[PDB]
Amino acid sequence: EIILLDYWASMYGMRTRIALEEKKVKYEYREEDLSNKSPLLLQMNPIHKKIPVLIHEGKPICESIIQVQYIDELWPDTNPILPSDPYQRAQARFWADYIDKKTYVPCKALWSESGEKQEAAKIEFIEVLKTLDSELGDKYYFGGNEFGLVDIAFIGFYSWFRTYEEVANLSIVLEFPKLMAWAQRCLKRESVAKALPDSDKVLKSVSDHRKIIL
Amino acid sequence: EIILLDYWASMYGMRTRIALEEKKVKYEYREEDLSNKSPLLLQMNPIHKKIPVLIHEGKPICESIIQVQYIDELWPDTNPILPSDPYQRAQARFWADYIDKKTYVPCKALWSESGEKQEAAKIEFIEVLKTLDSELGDKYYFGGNEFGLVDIAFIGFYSWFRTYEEVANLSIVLEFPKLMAWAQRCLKRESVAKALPDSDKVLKSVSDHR
Ligand SMILES: N[C@@H](CCC(=O)N[C@@H](CS)C(=O)NCC(=O)O)C(=O)O
Ligand SMILES: N[C@@H](CCC(=O)N[C@@H](CS)C(=O)NCC(=O)O)C(=O)O
Ligand SMILES: [Mg+2]
Repeated sequence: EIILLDYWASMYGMRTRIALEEKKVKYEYREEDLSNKSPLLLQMNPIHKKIPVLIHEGKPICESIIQVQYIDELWPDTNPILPSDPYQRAQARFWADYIDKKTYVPCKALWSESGEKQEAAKIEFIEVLKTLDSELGDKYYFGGNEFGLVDIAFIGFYSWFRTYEEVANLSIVLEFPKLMAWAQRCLKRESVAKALPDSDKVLKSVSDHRKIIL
Repeated sequence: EIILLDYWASMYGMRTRIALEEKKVKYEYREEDLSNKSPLLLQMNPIHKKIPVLIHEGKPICESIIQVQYIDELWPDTNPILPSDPYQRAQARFWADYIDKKTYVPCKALWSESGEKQEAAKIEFIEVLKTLDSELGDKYYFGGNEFGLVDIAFIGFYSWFRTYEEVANLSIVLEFPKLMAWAQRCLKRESVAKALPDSDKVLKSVSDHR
């Protein structure tokens, strides 16, 4: 038995969705209302009270990148996610960590803030895009020739690019064509296609929030 | 060849020192002046420009918990650090992540700030202590019956406890005896004994800065 507590537009939740589908395991997806969190969510992640929460045979695993590695280590022979080489594996972990650290606050402020905080966030996220663009280089994936951990770690953000462009006056699509091509590559995988919500859906939800709350 | 670029009182660098010694590998330690970073440091960690940086056969590995896992995966049979069970491994990673996330800002502010910011930091770090104390519970180690990843992730902070008590007016030693006993346990390992600097030395270094 596998349960995933998640939020549809969560790029972190999307990672675990993708990892589960890469392994072709069946699981129960449960949508959480983050303004009205379930007893199960609070019981299973008392420390952070965040989604995604992966519940396997009744036991909780928290933090999306830790969940992906957990899923990979349980089913290593089906669509291996992490490299087998320790050095390459260390590098994949580094770049997933980089994404987590650099996007957590700015990407929240991109859609939830205006004024000075949003401005700061724009600068930081553009810096992330430039850095990831440089790291990707001319490879098909962050993982080189094949879809890997860092691809999983960032692809969910693609579903937000249009939102960031519209609500934060960013230019992403025309400025980072290698990243757009990479995203198009990843989207051909059924795991990714299933996990990522429609970009217009995200945009509509975020603009609604900004109208009503701001 | 293994080079470690580090700063002696860095609790993060201490993790990698410990992991290397757990595996009994020889390596070159290089002390970095963090106010005057070496060209090697800037070349090898251009993204964060932080220590510890582990350089193996000329190739850099950054972030201490990632370095520890790298070292564990290179030499898995000598004093294994991470659990072999995937779920237990996930939990070890979770608690090392918890420590990284909750200590990064407060522990810097404990000695570098005053007023409202230091007060906030004290509140946050005591919460970390209480949470880890609860997680440790009655086990000998965070890793259970044996020294493991989370023990490595936190043990370096012990060498700063006296500093926090003195410069932030915190009470740690008298308030968290299970954590004190745990640290005594860890200190019996040669890796930990080598890595952790004297508590008064750390305090002196911070007092100069303040
Ligand atoms: N580091 C976490 C971040 C997860 C996260 O931020 N989840 C958000 C949804 S996108 C959340 O649950 N927020 C709930 C809250 O903070 O109240 C991970 O990688 O899983
Ligand atoms: N997340 C990093 C943190 C390492 C870190 O913060 N290192 C400090 C020394 S304790 C540093 O290099 N500071 C550089 C500076 O102050 O510019 C890790 O775990 O290795
Ligand atoms: Mg062990």
